[PDB]
Amino acid sequence: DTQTPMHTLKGHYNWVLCVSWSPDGEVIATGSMDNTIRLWDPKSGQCLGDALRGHSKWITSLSWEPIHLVKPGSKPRLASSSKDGTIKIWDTVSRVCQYTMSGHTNSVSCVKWGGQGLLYSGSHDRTVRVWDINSQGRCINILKSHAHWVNHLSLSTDYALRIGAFDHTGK
Amino acid sequence: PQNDYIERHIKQHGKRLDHEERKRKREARESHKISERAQKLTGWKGKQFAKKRYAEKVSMRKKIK
Amino acid sequence: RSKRSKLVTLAQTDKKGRENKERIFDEVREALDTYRYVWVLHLDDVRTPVLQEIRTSWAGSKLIMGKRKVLQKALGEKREEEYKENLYQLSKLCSGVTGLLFTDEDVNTVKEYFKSYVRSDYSRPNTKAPLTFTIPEGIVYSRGGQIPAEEDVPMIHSLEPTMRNKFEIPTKIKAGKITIDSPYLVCTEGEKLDVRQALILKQFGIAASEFKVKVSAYYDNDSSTVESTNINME
Amino acid sequence: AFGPKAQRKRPRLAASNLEDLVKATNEDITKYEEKQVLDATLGLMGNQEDKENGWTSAAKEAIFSKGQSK
Amino acid sequence: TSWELKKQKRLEDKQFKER
Amino acid sequence: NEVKYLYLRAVGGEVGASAALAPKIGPLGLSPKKVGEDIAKATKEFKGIKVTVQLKIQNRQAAASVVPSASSLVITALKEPPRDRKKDKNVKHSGNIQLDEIIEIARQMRDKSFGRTLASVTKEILGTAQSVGCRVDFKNPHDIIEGINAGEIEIPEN
Amino acid sequence: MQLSWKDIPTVAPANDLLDIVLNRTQRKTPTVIRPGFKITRIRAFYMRKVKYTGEGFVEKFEDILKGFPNINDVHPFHRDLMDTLYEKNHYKISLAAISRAKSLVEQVARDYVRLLKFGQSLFQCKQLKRAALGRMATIVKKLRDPLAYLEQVRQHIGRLPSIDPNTRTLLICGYPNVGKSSFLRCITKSDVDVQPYAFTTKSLYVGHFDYKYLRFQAIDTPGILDRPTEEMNNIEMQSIYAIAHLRSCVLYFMDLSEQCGFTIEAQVKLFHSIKPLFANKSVMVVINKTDIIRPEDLD
Amino acid sequence: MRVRKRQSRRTSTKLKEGIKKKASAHRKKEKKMAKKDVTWRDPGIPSNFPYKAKILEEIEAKKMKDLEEREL
RNA sequence: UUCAUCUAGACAGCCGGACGGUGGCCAUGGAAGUCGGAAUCCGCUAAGGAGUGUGUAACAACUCACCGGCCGAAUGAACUA
RNA sequence: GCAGUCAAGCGUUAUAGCGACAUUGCUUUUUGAUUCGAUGUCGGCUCUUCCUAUCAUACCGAAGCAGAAUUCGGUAA
Ligand SMILES: Nc1nc2c(ncn2[C@@H]2O[C@H](COP(=O)(O)OP(=O)(O)O)[C@@H](O)[C@H]2O)c(=O)[nH]1
Ligand SMILES: [Mg+2]
Ligand SMILES: [Mg+2]
Repeated sequence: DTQTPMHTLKGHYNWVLCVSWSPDGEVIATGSMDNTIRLWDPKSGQCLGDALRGHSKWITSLSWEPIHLVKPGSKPRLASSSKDGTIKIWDTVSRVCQYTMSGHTNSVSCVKWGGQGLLYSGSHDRTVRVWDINSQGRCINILKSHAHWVNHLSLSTDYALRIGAFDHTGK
Repeated sequence: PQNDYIERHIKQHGKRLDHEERKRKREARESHKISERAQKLTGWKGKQFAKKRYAEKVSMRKKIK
Repeated sequence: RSKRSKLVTLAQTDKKGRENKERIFDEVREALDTYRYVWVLHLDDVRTPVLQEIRTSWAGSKLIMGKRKVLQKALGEKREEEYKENLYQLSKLCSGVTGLLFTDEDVNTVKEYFKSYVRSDYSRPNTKAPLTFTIPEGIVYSRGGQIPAEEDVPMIHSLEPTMRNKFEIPTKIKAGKITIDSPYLVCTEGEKLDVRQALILKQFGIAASEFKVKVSAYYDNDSSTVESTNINME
Repeated sequence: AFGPKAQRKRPRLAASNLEDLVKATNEDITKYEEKQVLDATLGLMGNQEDKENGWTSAAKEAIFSKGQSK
Repeated sequence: TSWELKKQKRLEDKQFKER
Repeated sequence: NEVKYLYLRAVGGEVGASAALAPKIGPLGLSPKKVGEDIAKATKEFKGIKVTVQLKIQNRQAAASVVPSASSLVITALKEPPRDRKKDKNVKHSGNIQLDEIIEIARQMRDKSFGRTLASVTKEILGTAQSVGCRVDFKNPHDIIEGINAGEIEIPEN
Repeated sequence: MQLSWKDIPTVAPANDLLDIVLNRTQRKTPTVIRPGFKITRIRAFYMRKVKYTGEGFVEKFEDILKGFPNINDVHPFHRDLMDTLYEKNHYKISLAAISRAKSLVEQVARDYVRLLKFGQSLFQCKQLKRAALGRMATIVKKLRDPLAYLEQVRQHIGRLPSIDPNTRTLLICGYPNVGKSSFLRCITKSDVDVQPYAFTTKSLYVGHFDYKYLRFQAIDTPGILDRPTEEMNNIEMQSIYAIAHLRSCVLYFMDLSEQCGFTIEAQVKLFHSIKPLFANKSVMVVINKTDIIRPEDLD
Repeated sequence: MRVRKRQSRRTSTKLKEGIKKKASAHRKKEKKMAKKDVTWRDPGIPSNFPYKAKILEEIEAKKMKDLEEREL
């Protein structure tokens, strides 16, 4: 509104490689170069306890669980890919790591949480892996048609999954 | 003969009876040979030999470092 | 110029200095205060699993190895240099590969354990041959007739230069198998073995000798005396 | 790709299955046979057959290279 | 004797160097 | 008769795991099918886990047992879902194990260990866990080792 | 068809090739030029240096390019075998790198001879000649990796067996340890190794024999595992391509004693799985090791 | 056994005079470059000298004496 | 010339030790320190690499990194002229 | 060649400046496809000898050198 800084988030020790606002708008997740993920309350500009540790290389992408799949009274979980070839799922209410998908042999370029309980991961191993969260995070599909790194992937419902329950009116 | 026939022949018949000792004595003689080459090669061959020796010494120092 | 050039290796383990000897010195001198009986053990040509089994059996005691000169300096070499009274006799009784067993256990228990402890060991050089060994005619196997050749595995072809040159056993390679034209006598029972024969027995894996920990003497803290035990000292 | 330090143990683009693989091999064999017939109607009937007889074509005359001078 | 003198010279050199 | 011992490494739960045992089974006259069946029966607890199988041979028999190992016990404690080689490759063993489970593995491995203390056996198990890459008490296994060195962690059986 | 490619000249690495060609120039061309000579003589001296060095590099590259087989023009069996062994993409890319280097070296030689036509002093002519030779050296040193790859490929491809795909062939296939190399040893004088462990044989082996005054070849293959082609490896792909391409009589070997480490059910399943491979070829199932167990006293 | 031509060591007058001129030019150029260029510009007691301790004691004593001699 | 090592033993040499979790994890038809990719930790030590090389289809075996016994007095490295 | 990078050294007590060996970018990008201004001296014949910086012949060394053939190199005119 005023084009002025409001808060500073100073928990990490290395470059903040990715940021992501929750689809419910309640928390900002920052994945950094120091192989950590932090969560921040935006209104207070504060850090929600400690960092999410466990990755051995830097964070490459953060994706949120859709609100329309999260049951009411619950907070969406955070999927995170990294250079070490793993996709880690974080339950933020308990601040724990539940699932660790590991099928990729090279750095994961991006991870996306779709609207049907699926996770799509693109990695430098020239493959796209489709995991099912309803089947304990098992890799349901391996899609191999590219001859090089898959740099990025996008879903048809990406805008809706990012926006959650809000609209252009902001209600 | 087909595929790795020399390797299979070494596996089946061995080598010459004096092979290991001959190789060992050649490797022992290599130091004297290097010094004789450095003091005996003349002209372009001597210059190239000295240049290669300097490059090898630099590479070995880098590997130790 | 004209000097030998040292071979250069790129490995992880670096040499130990005088600090390690000082640490061993201090450990021995502190165990001298801490424990009651110090036993001098002869453990020449001991294998590390055997030594570690001895250490495991003697839980609560302290076994210290090291250079014999370091151990004798820790105990005190002469009468004016002894760390405790009548310890120079124990210090001068140390010979060869010497270990120190500091303990508070009973003299009878130590004697019984070191009389009843024995393990199968390789036949070392300059010892007595425990058996007569003969490599049979034909294809040479890994055990060399110590087990039936139907169950045994043929000797690998890569060992034939070692057997022919280092072991001086007349061998041939036939279709990738080591062969001898005649049966070969390696050792005779009750005969002194040399480095070559001991190496042949070790290569075939025959271990019929016995390892026994020799005990020379011990020192008591309160009595300040040294008594010769003479265990396995025939 | 190849050599003492090679780490390629599987084909990069594996075929779908054995039926598609044998269909591809039959197609390749047929194309090779047709190509061999088409090229051997001319070349093996011409130049290569002369190599058995030890014959060589007459050397090209310099008068046909006039106009191509530096 | 001779080794004692060599050791003594070693000690003197070390003390001079540290001073 | 005589007791002949053979050892192998095999993924647990798979019948016909004695493909590499044919050069060893050959002179004895054992049945490869029976050996594989017995190995699969003995490896029921460990499914999809590379474990150490010991075979005892007396007269004309073949009995299979599992020799406990630090890596196999850590992977079993990791509680990973069962996997097939066709489905899942390049698995990262990055679960969480608790201090009590580590101490239990140390108790299982204490019988054949030279570690003079249960703390030493636990530290060996934690080094194996660091090798497999898992997590202990949501910490690094070497961090737990350093904590045991400092004295914050108490070993129960002294 | 050629069936053999042992007559490929040695491929020097980049630095060795540079040494060879540059020292050939320094030895085989005159080296003494004086600044007091005529400028035409000086220019001819350096032009000869540049042209001779370019010709040496082009001769070496042409020897490389003529020696190696054209992988897309050989028989499809040889094409598939060489693709499995050497990765056809890398093979063709390396040979194209050699061709591009040859063209660039020719361009450098022509350009700098044309430039040397206008040299005014010995210093300028020497600088131009050194520039031409240095650019040639840069082009050649860019080829360090394809030359190593091609030397390894040349050594490996000189030792491949000569398989005629249009002669009479007995193909031998099955699981590992079923007796394929033993049968080839029995029927031919090939020296294929016979050992009681899987995948002793990792490549195709050829033997020959005579039947009714007719020369027959026999191909012994590495064993195939009952897996799809998606997870099949190159060693098994050799056997797969052999069975797919060579029109022949296939002998599928079965060990009913299960000494090979594979069950009879697994062997039957493998046979039914590779059933589409041998269509419109002669097929026979040979049960080996009848001195241990027999089909008649089975279950 | 075919002996080659040996290089002559008889001095050429023209070569010697040319070397003189070349050396004078080199000296002038080195002096000029030393004046023009920019470049930023005690071994102690040898370890084998026997009375190192005596020399060190003497220099320390002189330093300590001169500490108070110049002050007062 | 400067650094180091040395009679609680210098440099060479011979002999012996060179261990245990453990065939660490992934990958591989097979890969046990030694085709590869990432960890490279703990114990027991006098010392011993999750290995310096040879070697095996994998093991085995030998080696050397380090340690010890015998020997008994000076030695090694890097620079300068 | 130009423009950089690294640093065994050199220099210094102002972590300036020189800098060997290596190395990157441009010229030159992937499937072995498909002639451009010599401004002043040149060629032959016969016949001799010299150099080696060796094409062949002699003897050697190395190389996936099985044999055959070939490549690289040494002494050698
Ligand atoms: N008893 C018996 N053993 C056989 C027979 N054929 C082969 N073998 C054994 O099977 C082992 C492996 O055979 P091999 O030739 O390597 O079969 P491959 O691996 O399929 O080529 C060898 O050690 C042979 O001794 C047979 O007819 N009878
Ligand atoms: Mg075979
Ligand atoms: Mg010459």
